[PDB]
Amino acid sequence: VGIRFCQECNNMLYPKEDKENRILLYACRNCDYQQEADNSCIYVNKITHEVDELTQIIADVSQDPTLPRTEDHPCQKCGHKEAVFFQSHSARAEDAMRLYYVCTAPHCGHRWTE
Amino acid sequence: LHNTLWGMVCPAETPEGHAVGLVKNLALMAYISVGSQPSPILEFLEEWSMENLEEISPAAIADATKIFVNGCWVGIHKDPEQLMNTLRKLRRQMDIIVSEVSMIRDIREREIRIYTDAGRICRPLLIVEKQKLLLKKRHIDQLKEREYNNYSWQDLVASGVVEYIDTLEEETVMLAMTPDDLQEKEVAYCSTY
Amino acid sequence: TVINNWLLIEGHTIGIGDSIADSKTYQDIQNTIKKAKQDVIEVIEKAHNNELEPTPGNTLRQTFENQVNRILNDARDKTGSSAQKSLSEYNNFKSMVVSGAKGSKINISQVIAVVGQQNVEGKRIPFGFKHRTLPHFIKDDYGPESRGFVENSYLAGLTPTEFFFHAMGGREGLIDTAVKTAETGYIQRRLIKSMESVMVKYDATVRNSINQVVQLRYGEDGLAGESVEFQNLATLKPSNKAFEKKFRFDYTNERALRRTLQEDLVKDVLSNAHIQNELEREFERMREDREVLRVIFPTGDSKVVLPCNLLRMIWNAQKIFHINPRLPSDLHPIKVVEGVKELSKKLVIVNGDDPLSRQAQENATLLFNIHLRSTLCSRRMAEEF
Amino acid sequence: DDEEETYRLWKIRKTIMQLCHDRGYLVTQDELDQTLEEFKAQFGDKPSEGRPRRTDLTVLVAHNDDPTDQMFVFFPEEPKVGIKTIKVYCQRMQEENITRALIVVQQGMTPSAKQSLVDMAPKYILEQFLQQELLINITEHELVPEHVVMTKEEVTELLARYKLRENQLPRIQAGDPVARYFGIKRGQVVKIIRPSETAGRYITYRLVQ
Amino acid sequence: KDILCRLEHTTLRKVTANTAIYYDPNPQSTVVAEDQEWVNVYYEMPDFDVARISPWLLRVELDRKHMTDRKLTMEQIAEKINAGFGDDLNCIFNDDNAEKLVLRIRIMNSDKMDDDVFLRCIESNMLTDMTLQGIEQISKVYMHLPQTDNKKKIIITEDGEFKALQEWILETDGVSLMRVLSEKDVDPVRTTSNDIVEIFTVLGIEAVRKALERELYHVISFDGSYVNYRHLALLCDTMTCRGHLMAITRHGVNRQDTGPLMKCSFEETVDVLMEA
Amino acid sequence: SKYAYTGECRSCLENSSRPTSTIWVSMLARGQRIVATLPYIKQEVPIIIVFRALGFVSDRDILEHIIYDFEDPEMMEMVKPSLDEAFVIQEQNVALNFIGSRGAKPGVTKEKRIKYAKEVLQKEMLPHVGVSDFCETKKAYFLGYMVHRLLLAALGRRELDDRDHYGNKRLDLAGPLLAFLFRGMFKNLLKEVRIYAQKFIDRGKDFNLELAIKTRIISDGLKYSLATGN
RNA sequence: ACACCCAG
Ligand SMILES: [Zn+2]
Ligand SMILES: [Zn+2]
Repeated sequence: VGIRFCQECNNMLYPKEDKENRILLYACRNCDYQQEADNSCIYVNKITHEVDELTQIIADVSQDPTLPRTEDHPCQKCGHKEAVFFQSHSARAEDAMRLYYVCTAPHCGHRWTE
Repeated sequence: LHNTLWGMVCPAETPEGHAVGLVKNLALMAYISVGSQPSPILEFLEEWSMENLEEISPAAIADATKIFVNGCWVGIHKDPEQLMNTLRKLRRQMDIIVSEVSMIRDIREREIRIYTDAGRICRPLLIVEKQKLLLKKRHIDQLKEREYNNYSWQDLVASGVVEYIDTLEEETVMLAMTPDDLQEKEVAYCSTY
Repeated sequence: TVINNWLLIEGHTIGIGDSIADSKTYQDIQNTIKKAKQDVIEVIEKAHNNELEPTPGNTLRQTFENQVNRILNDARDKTGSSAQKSLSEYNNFKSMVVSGAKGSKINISQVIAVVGQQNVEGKRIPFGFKHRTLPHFIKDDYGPESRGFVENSYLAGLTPTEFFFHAMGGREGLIDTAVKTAETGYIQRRLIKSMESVMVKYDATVRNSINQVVQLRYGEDGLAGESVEFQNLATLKPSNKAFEKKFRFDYTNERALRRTLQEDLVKDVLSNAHIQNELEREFERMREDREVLRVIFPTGDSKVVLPCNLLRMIWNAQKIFHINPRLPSDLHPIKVVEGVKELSKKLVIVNGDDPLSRQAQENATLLFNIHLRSTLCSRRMAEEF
Repeated sequence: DDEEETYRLWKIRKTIMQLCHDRGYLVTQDELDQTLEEFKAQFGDKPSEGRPRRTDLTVLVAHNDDPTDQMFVFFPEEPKVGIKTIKVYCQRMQEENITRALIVVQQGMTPSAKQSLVDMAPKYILEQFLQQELLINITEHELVPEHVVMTKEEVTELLARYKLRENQLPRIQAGDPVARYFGIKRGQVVKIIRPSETAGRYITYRLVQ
Repeated sequence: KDILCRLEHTTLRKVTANTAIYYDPNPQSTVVAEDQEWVNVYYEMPDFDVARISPWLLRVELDRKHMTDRKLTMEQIAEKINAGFGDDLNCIFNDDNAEKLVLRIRIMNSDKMDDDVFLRCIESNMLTDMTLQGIEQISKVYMHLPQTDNKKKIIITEDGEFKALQEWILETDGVSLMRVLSEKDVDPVRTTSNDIVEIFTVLGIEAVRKALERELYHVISFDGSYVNYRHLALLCDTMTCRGHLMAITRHGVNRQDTGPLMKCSFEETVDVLMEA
Repeated sequence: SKYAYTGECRSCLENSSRPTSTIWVSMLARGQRIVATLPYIKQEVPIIIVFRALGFVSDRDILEHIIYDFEDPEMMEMVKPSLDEAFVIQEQNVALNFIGSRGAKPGVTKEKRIKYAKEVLQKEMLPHVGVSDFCETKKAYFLGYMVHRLLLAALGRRELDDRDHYGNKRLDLAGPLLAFLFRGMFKNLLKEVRIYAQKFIDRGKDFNLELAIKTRIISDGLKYSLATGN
C-alpha cells in the first residue's frame, strides 16, 4: 500500500521474513538497515481498475474557457448554480463516457460525479 | 487532412499522385513565426513570483505548475491564474513580449508552455471579452481611411484587439465562428468565448 | 448515330432548376434533420448519465457510436427518399439516374437534401485537438454538427465547419486512390507472373510451363467463358408435388392430350406400351437428376452458368417457325426422348471410348445434361413450348 | 472427469472404426452405429481406473480382399509413448503376425519414438495420431471431398490414357490429414471427386509425394 | 448460450476485482476484518491444510458482476487450482452469499528463491496463462440470427421444398479449429474458419482449396461485381497444385521446379541466377 | 518490436553548431523496464543508470526527480522494475564506467571512458537544457520529467501525443535554412584561415590577414546550394 | 540524378 525510504542510505525498503518472531520486516537490501512495519501488506493490484477518478481531477479545471457550463446541476457544498462538466476520456477507465462535474466558483474545488 | 490544419494550411490545394497530402500550402492569413530571443521572457518570469528550478525542493512540484520556455524547464509557479492574465495582457500591449510568442496553459496537466523559437505557424484572430468584440466601430472608421492617416495593421495589433494564435495555442482557445451569430442571447452553446 | 441525331432535336441539359425543390420538400427535410438532431441529443443525454445498456460484443463507446451512426444514416436515407419523391419527370437529375448513364440516387440526395455523415478512416471525425474536432466547438461534444454531420446540401451551401469536414472525406478518398493503386498494381503483377505460362494444351488439359496438370479440363468443364450465360435450373426449387405435376408426362387424362397433341399422335401414345415405358424411364432419370443437384447445390441457388441458353433458343424456334401456341403440336414425345439422347451423345468434352474417358465425359457435361433433360423434357415441350 | 472421458472414448472409437471401414476393412454395422449408452453398458462408465481401461479398446479387423491381412488398433495408457512401450507392442505384433497397426496417442510422443515409427517402416507399418485429431471425423466435413484410394492397376490405366508421367500429376503431402486418415504411402494416387457449380461432378487425381 | 460460456476463453483477468498479498502467519488472526469468521470454519483441523506452511498469504477477490455474467462458482475454480498446481498450492474458498467474495491462496509447507517473490511470480501466472473454462486463443464469441442465405442453413422437408430455417450461429475472434470441431453439441460438418493456414493443417489440401475458393469469392462478390468461376478455380488449383500452400510471393513462386529465367524475371533477379 | 510506449525528445540548442540529438526513452513490452537510447552510444542503457551518472545516486533523490507525489502507488509500481535492473550500480563513477563502456569509441583506461562518458552526458545529452560544467541538476529534472511523461502515458492519465498533430511541427523557411548553411560555412572558413595562418607562422613569415581569407568558400557554398538543391 | 507535372 506504500513503502517508506531508508533512513541511512536513502534507498527503498523491501519486505523480508525473519524466523525469530515471524513478523513483517521491511529491510533495505543495499545497506544493513532494519525496520519493523505494521501495515502488513506488500502488494495490491487494481485488476478491474476501479480507481476513483474524483481524486485525479484537478480542481483548477473549472476556469478553462473551452469547457461547457450548465446551471442544471448545482454545487453541493458550495451552492453555486452553474458548474463545469466533462468526460475523463482516458485509458484504464472501461467505458469512460460518464460525466464528471466541477464547480466553477473560486475557492471551491468540489468535484461530484453524480 | 488533420483536424488542426484549420486556418493556416489550405484544405483544398494539394497536388495529385505520389505527392498527395505531403505538399501543402499556407492559407491566406497564415504567418510563420520568425523567431525571437527568449531572454526578455525569462527575465520577466524571474522578476515575477516564479521560483527558480534549482531553488525549489522536489516536493512542491506536485501542487504547482511547471513553466516551459522554448521547451526548457525553467521553474515552477504557484499562481497560474495571475500569470496568464499578466502574460496575455503584456502581449496585447506589446510591451516586452513580441506578438508571435505563444503561451499555452495545459490545466489538466498543470503545465505552462511558452514558445518563442522560429518555425511556428500563426494566424490572426480577433479578441472577445465578455461576449463582446474589442474591435469597435472606431477601429473600422480609422481603417477605412487607411491612407493620409498612418493607421495600418500594425496599429491594430498594438491596440490589443488582434492576437496571433498558433495551432498549439488553439488547443486551449474557444474560438467564435462569426460575430453575427453565436455571440448573442439565445439557447447558450458556450458563454465563455 | 440515330440517337445522337434525334438528341439534336429533343436536346438534353442540366441546370439550377434541376436541383431546386419546392417549399414543401425543404420544410420536410428541415423537420427530419431537426428531429434527427433531437434524437442524437437524446442519445447523448441518455449516455452521459449511466442509463445506456451496452450491446453485447462491443464497449459502451462503440455502442454509442453505432447508435448515433444508425440514426444519422436513417436521417440521410429518409431525407434522401423525401427529396427524390418530389422530383418531376422533367427533372434532368432523375433523367440521367434512371437511365444509369451517369450518377446515382445518392448523388441527388447529396445535391438537394443533405450531404450526410462524413467519415475519415471508417469512424467519424476524430479529436485532433484536445478532445475537440475544431476550436469552434466545446470540449467533449459528441453531437452531429461537431463530429462531422453536414446538415446542409450542395445547393444551400456548406457552413465553414462542414466545409472543412468535407475536405477531410475528400482528402481521404484521394489518399485511398493513391495507396490502393500502388498496392493493387503489385497484387496484379504477382498474381499473373505466377501463372502466365498456364495454357490449355491440345489434349484439353490445363498445364503449366513444366507440363504439370493443373486442371484436367479448363474450368472443370472445358468451356471458355466468352460463350456462357446466366441461366436457371427448373428442377431444383420446386417441391416433390410440384415437380411431379410439371415434369411427368401423364399417359392418362386423354382429354389433356387431345388439347396438346394431334389425333394421330395421341393414338400412338395411348395404344403403345413401349412409349409409356420410355416416358417413365425419363421421369425416373429426372428424379436422379433432382437428387444429384440436391447434393451439388445445398443452398438452392438455381442461377448457374451454362453455355447454351435453352430458354431463349426455344423462343427463337417459336418465332422463326411461326409456332402457334394455341393449336396442338405434331411432335412425338418419343422423338423428343430419342432427340435428347442423341444430342447428349453428340456433345463431347472428354473424347474417347475408354471407361475412364467415358466417366470423365459424363462428369464434365453433367450439369449441362441436367439442364438439357429438364428444359427439353416431354411434358414441357407438349404443354408450354 | 468420468462422464466426459467415457464420452470422449466412445466418440474417438466411432471415428477410428469409421477410419477402418473407409479403408476397405471388415466392419459390421453394429460397431459403426454404436450408441453411447450401448458403449456404456458393454464396456463401462468410469474409465478413471475402472472397467473401461485404456488398454481394452483394442480392435481387430481384417481386409475384405484378403482375410489374413489384418489390423491392430492400440490405445496406450501413457500420455507420452516412448521406445520401451513401442517395443512392447512390436513384440505383440510379432507374436500375432499382423503388420499394420494404429497407436492413438493422448498427448504426443517422444522425438526418439517418432524416429522409431519409421525405423521398421518397410517391415512393420506403424502410423500414429493424436487423440484430438481422431476425436472427430474429418471426411464428414463439407470442405473435404470424398477421397477414393485407387489401385495400382487403375493408376497404370490412368497414365496410359492421359499420357502423363508420375510427377506431372498434382501432389498431396503424406502428412496431410486426409492422407493420414486413409493410410496412404508415397507413390499412390488418390482419386478425388468434387461437386462443382459449373460442371457438376469433377474428378481430379493427386499423387503422394 | 451454454456453448458460448464453455467455448470462450475465461481467465482471472476478467473475473477478479482486485488482488492482494499479506503476511499474517497464524490463521487465527488476520489483518483483514471480514475474514476470520469463515477462516476458523475452514480450519477446524482440516487434516493437511494446517501444517508447517509459509506465512505468506495471497488473497484475491472476484467481482460479483462479472462472476454472475459468466456463471461460474468457487467449486469450479478450486479444482481448477488443484489440477493446475496440484499439491503445491492450498486453496480456501468462502460462502457465495458474502458481499466480499474472498478467495484465499497459500503455498505448500516444505518451501533458493524466497516466497515473497515466488507468490508474486505465480500470481502473475494465474492471471495471464491460466484457463478457468474454455479453450485458448479465442478473444470473443458472438451470436446473431441470420437473415440471408450466406450463413443460413437450408434443409429439405418431406414435401421437398427448400425451407430456410433460423438457427443460432456463433462467430468467434481468433482461430482454433481442432478443438471447436472436437467440442460436444457443435456441428462437425458446416463449421469453418477464415484462416487458410489452419484449415490446411486440420482438414487437408482439398479442403483448403475449397476454403480458398470460398473466401476468394466472398471478398470479390461483396461489392456486387461478378467474376467467373473459371478464373477462381484456376488460381485456387494453381496455388494448391503442389500439395502445399504455394503463396503468391517470391517465397512460393520462385521455389517451384520451373526454369530459372522466369524466376529472375519475377523477383530476386541476381540471387536466382546465382542459384541457377 | 520490444518497445511499447516509446518516448522522443529530439532536442537542439539555440544557435549551436551541433544538429539535433534524439534521447528516446522507451519502455519494454510485457511479452516493464525503462531504457534509454543516448546518442553516441551503441546499445540501450537503463534509465536509472543515467540518473546515477548525472550525480544523484540515492534512490530517494531519483524518485523525487521522477515521482512528484508519493501518495499514488501506481507510478511507484512501474518504476520498481527499473530500480531492480540497476541494483548492480551503486556509485556515480561506476555508472560513468558503464556508460562509457558501451560508447561508440571504447576507451583503454578506466579514466578514459569515464571522461568520454562524462562528455556525452554533458555536451550531447539534452543540449537545450544546458551545456556547462555545473548544469546537471536541470538535466536530471528534465530527465525526471522524461520518465514522468512516460509513466503517465503508460497509466493512460494523459493522451499520447500523435505525430501528425501540426502544433508538434515547425517550418524551416529561408531564415533557419540559410543559417544552417552559414553555420558550417563560416566554420569552414575559420578552419582554413587557421591552417593558412599556422603555415606562415610555423616558419616565421607572420601573415597578412586580408589575403589569408578567401572569398570562395561562402560564395560557392551559398551559390551551389539554393541552385542544385543539395 | 533530382524536382515539377499529365492520365487512371
Ligand atoms: Zn538503506
Ligand atoms: Zn462550489
